[PDB]
Amino acid sequence: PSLAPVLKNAMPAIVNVAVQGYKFESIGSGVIIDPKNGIIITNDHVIRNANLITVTLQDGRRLKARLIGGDSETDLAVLKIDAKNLKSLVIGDSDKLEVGDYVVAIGNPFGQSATFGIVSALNFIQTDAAINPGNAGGALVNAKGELIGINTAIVGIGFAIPINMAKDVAQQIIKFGSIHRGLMGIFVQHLTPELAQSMGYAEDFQGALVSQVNQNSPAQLAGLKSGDVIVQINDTKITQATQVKTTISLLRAGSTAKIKILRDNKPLTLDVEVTD
Amino acid sequence: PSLAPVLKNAMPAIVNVAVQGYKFESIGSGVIIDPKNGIIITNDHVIRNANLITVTLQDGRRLKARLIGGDSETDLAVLKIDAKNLKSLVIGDSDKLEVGDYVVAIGNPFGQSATFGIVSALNFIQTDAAINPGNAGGALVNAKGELIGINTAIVGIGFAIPINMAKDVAQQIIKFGSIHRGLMGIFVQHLTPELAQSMGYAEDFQGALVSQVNQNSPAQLAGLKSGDVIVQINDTKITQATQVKTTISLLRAGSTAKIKILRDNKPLTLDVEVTD
Amino acid sequence: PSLAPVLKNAMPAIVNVAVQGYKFESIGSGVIIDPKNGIIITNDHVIRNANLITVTLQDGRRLKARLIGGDSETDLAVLKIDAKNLKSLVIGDSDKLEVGDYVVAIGNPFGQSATFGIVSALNFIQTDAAINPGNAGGALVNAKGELIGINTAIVGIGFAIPINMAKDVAQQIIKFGSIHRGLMGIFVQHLTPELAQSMGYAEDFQGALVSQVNQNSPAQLAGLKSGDVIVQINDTKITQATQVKTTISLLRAGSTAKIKILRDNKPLTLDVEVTD
Repeated sequence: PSLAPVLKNAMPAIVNVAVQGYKFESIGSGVIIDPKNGIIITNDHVIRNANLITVTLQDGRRLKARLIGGDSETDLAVLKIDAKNLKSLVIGDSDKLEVGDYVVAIGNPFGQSATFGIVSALNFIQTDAAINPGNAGGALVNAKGELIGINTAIVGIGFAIPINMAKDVAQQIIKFGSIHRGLMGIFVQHLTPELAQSMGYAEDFQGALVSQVNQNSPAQLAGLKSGDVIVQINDTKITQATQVKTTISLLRAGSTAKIKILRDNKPLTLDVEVTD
Repeated sequence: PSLAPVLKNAMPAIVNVAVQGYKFESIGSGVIIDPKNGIIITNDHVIRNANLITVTLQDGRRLKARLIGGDSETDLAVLKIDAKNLKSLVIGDSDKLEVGDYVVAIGNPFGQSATFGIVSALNFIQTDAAINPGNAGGALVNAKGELIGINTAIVGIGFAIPINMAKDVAQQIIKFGSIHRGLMGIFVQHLTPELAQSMGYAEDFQGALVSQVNQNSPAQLAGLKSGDVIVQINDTKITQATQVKTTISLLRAGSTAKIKILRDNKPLTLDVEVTD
Repeated sequence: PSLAPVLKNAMPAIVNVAVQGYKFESIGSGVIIDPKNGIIITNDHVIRNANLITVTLQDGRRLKARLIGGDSETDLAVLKIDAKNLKSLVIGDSDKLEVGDYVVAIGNPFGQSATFGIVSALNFIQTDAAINPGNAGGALVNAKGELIGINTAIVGIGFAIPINMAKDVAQQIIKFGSIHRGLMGIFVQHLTPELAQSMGYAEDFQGALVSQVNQNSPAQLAGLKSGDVIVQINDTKITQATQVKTTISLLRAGSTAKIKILRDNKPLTLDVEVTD
């Protein structure tokens, strides 16, 4: 057997990414996620100080890109392409992923490049498939050609970000133009006036909107649902998203934190367990 | 396909090993061999100058260990655990091993870590599976999850000790509290007074007991069986096990060596061919 | 499964190659191509400044070798052995090769050594199978044990020369005692007097014989067939094979080049597109 059949299918979605800033020359790969919107994902540090981000496809179509946004902590960034006809790959679930699963790291450093290995450990994915500068921000796929992760930069040891997590950050960037991680597996956003009155609240109302609560995280289990609004963490008032990361990070691990929330006009309070 | 099914089964037997001496901090992995006795094997240099050897299991049970003994030349050491409920892995035969066989190097450097490759050459096993400090003394297993070797430290090139050989040294350590390799594939031991009269000899009788003769080695083929007793190698008398390695090492390769033995009360003499 | 069955079959054809010159000591591997003629191939730089090239087989038969010739650009060289009984391997087609295909790099650095990986990219073959000094000039084989390439020296990244190309250069060396690469995928040779009158031409006739035109190359598509004879490239006369590489290299990429040829007594002219 071989992987050629299934890599043939993965290939088209993998792009090359050249960056020029200040003169600067950066090169990495990227994966097309939504061809009907022209959306691709690559590493965050590749497009750092980016002045000219140029994407080259498989068919050689050189195109210019628009950084919708990027995330530091996962080293991920999202770009938009204003083009059509694009093809993507079949994408899988990183939840089904187990150590021992075979794995291939693809990229496009020039004008392909695939390395084989397995998953070594399992919030990134460790692998003995050889990742490179040329193929960071590229596609890590399973033995079925399903996209299970995005390559990053760091030995004999590679790391990728599980595509579930990857897609979660891209969406926040797509829907909000940004991404802000608060406490214990939740994502928060600035509760703008227009967002406030989109949720039945007053224009003058302030807080940190919870844009997503990851399942079985301490906050989900502390009872915090998405669409809630934090106004106070302990004896400190909250009025923007960045304050959550700030307030939380200034409290020792495993501490009881009383956080006032506001779910559908009713104020609550949630006792929560701080995680490092 | 994948290896997850079979690595799931291997995992429980793999331990983490933390060592403190003189302040010193050493970390490696190890494999549980006999759960009904609490016996684990790891690398010898990990527990060097060991003052505190602490073992952490899969279920997180941190336990203290007792160095039964260790071997330098194979870089192997044996530890005892005074605990119950333990599970081991399925263990194979290193004789069935051939170059080309797939292979996975597992360890437990933190709190898993598995790398894939094949057997490169075949008295250790060379492999392109990536071994590390974190995963030396850990389990090398075949494509069937059978334990075929123990990882060691040294590139793109790893080495393991064939589990047959590994089990042979552990047993000597278990049965005798030590291990001494004499000439051409044989293992010798101090013929203590209590051992002498356990074999029908006199209390006052002296020699180097042969505790094991490996099959098809020059000494087996020179006719030397286990349970024999060397009293003289050439014109030099023998009275303890260490003298065999000493006497033999001082003779050029492929030399004729006349060794008086004593098998069941009858003295013999064996013409033997020195191997480097 | 495993690869042992199929590596067993490959092994015999793989040789060790030790070189002594000026004191010099070089070591690499090589593959037996034609056992009925005693022909082996290895890397070119291994037998550089070679004064004593000694080959050792699998059965340990140490034999002396005769450098028929070698090629720099592909880093390949051909040696002859004046011996019998030899066995070779099953050899494949590098055209069927695709990225994702599994792959094993074998050699004989001592007295075997095989590493596993896939084809990474595709005029050499890139692979994440680990090549070494010890195993350069050795056999890269597919998952079927078919010889698909010859290992070379250069990271996490190996390179081999597709066996089709490899066999093409060896034959030129075998048939002509040399190899000279002209323009855009063609091979040229000195049109010696004896060769001239072997092709119906006069003894006094001069030019650069085309000893092979690779399919779908610019020159094939420019209409140039093997067995033709170049006498002029542009306004410059041609009288030996080395002049083609010389003339061509002194013209910018993608230029129109008018080359007088002489196919079966009739002069032509061929408009050709220069490739870098």
